[PDB]
Amino acid sequence: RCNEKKKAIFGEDTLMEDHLQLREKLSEDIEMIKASLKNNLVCSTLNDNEILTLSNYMQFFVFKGGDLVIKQGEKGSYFFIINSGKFDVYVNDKKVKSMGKGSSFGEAALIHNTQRSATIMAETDGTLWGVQRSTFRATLKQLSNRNFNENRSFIDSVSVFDMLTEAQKNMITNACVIQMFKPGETIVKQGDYGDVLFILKEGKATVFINDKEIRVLNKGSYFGERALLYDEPRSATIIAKEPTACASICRKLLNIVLGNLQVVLFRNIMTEALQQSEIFRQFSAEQLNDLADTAIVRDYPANYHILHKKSVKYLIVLEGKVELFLDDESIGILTRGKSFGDQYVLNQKQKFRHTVKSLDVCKIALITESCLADCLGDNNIDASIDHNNKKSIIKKMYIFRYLSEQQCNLLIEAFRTTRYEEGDYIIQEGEVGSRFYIIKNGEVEVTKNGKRLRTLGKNDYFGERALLYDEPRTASIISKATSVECWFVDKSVFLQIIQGPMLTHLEERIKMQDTKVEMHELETERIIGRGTFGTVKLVHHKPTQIRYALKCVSKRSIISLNQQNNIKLEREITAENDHPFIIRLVRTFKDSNCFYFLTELVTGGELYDAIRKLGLLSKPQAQFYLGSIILAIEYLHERNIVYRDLKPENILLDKQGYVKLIDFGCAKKIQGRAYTLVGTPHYMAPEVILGKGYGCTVDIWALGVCLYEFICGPLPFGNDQEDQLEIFRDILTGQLTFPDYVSDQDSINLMKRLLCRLPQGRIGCSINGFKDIKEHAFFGNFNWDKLAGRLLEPPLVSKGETY
Ligand SMILES: Cc1cn2c(-c3ccnc(NCC4CC4)n3)c(-c3ccc(F)c(NS(C)(=O)=O)c3)nc2cc1CN(C)C
Ligand SMILES: [Cl-]
Repeated sequence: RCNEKKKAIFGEDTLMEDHLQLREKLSEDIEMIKASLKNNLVCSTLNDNEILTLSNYMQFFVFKGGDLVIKQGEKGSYFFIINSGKFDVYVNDKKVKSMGKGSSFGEAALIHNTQRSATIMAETDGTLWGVQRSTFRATLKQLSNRNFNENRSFIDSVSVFDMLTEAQKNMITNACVIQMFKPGETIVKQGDYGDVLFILKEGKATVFINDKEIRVLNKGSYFGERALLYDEPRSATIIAKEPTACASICRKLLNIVLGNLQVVLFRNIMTEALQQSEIFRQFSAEQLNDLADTAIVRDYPANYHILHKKSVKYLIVLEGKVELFLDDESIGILTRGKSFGDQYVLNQKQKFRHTVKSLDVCKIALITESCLADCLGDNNIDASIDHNNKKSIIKKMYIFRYLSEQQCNLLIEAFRTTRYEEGDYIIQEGEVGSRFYIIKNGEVEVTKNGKRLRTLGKNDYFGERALLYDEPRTASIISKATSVECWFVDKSVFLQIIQGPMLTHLEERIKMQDTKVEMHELETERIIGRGTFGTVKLVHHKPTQIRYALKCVSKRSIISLNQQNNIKLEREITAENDHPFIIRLVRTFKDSNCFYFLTELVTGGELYDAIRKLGLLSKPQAQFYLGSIILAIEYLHERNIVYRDLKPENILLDKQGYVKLIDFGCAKKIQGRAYTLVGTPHYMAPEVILGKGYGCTVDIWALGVCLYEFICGPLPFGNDQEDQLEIFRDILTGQLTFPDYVSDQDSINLMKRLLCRLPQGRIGCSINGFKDIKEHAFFGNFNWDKLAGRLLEPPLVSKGETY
């Protein structure tokens, strides 16, 4: 007898298990299910290979007349196709319809669990085919996901795509079209100027040059690489032997998705080469791409003097080998991808002393003096490169990165230099500072109260708070090298450049970011929102008198829907968000009962307050708000975050009239494709609903909806409809129309292309990303640079604090 105690172990989906009975499906069972599924809202887009798979997961069921099938107001789950006899409906126990062999019912449950409207009943002893949501959605998920991964390996095995980046490969993976060929079908004909790459995923095919067999191709063989790059007649006539499955990529779709493939590939090769230099590693992706697009590419025979004693400043080896010489002394051999000329890039006036001589047959990219000048937009290469080095340093900082171009440049031009002896105090703990520093040469030691904190060196920076506040320095900065040089700018110069609204924004933000807050210091003025899941309170900080917003969320509500895993992930997103048009989290708080999120207080209303006051927005007003939302979404998409709930309800306005995005409940860091069905249904993208995979592109659909609301007034899909089902139907199949009072062709163009159902044809979803939206004619007169910088007068300045 051991004296330890051992504790004990522990709706509409229950009734169906009773009726199930395994049944080997006949030929004409599959053809009825093939015809019934093709009439379904979700499955009509699918092909015969996919619908047959959904057919095999269908289950046979057995009933007798007078039985229940599905109650009203229930948890929805099953969808049925009738196989024999007849059934009948009841709406509030009031019979409506009769359904024999062929008819389907309960489709709404496949999309999402909604309350059942009616109740189907059995007239006679009749049977049903059926399937659950969980199974249906997972079948769609794994079919489309395996297709994606299969097509991606095809991309990875074709040599012509080897130099595409990861992101470029995933984008063209979605452009793959699967094409079926019967025995004896010719895939390509000799002499045809084709523009399509093919691969054998499964099967075999025979190669005929001049009507003579050459070989047979097996699952893994591909052909047509050169048809994606050049207009060429096909070398052979390939013909299918057995029933064979080919993954294909057309050039036209590749040019839509990716642009010119040569241009994209060369940019990658050159960008990798240029980034081996410390100089070009601080150039922008646009600048490096411009050097790639404009570089001179030559082929040289062996033993050729490529350079000796023109205006060439940089030289990259694409193929082969060259040998570098200073006068008569070999100094090195450059292989594939290596390069030379740092010295001459930096000093454009310096005489070219070296000579480069080819060792074998080679291909070389040369960057001339004028190639650089064009790239930089300036004949002063030395000054521009230096100007750009400084620019890339400060654009990594919040304070300077959203300033206009002109402001950023003026500021850089105003930088001045000073030198320091080792052991000199550049900054003294306690003194009221007035300067911002960037390290040019050497190193420095950060210290507080004697104890050393860290070391900084070339291109690090310190002291930026002195631009915004008159306050004591919290650390000393001591020189830890012989002759440290710093660039610096005075507060007085900063204040001549930065105008009022942006300064206010920065003043208020860095303060409240950095001041520490414990829960017990918080008085609470009032409630300012109660969205079921949580409660939001305007709160006061006793010591500083800074106001905040505390959002309180009960662990009852969090645990209730199995969101243990999800509230952790939301915290990670919310904490990292550092953008002017996205809400800034300060910190979080734990508890026994409720979680807490402390954020800046936004004191200028909701976006809906603005569009009720303004009505239908003019071009400049819609530009401002959609433009502002675009910048926040772009920001998130660059962090691989998809927002998933874009709608005016989730957009506040600050006291200066600029937007703040809130509510990251539906947001997630994308890891390949997503499938979870999440969002507000009026704003949800077709591809979310169809369950075959989506990414960040869904937020660009929502942009389309938003713009439509702004210009047209009502929503474009399901404006009247309360029924979730009929909203999704209008989204998937409904006609997009525009009222007669919408008079701007460019607005309509943009709205149609944002609301394009298939992501590959959607504006902003190509390789260029948001650039295509930003450069759309709708935005033709709109200054994106002044938007981020708070140099635009917004549509509606909030007079007083409204709640
Ligand atoms: C009106 C409203 C405000 N918030 C906030 C919120 C956030 C900051 N300031 C303010 N001040 C009120 C101004 C007039 C809008 N509210 C917040 C909010 C506060 C703190 C938070 F941590 C969050 N969560 S998060 C970081 O995902 O945006 C959200 N939530 C709401 C909800 C609603 C209700 N609905 C319009 C959606
Ligand atoms: Cl100072």
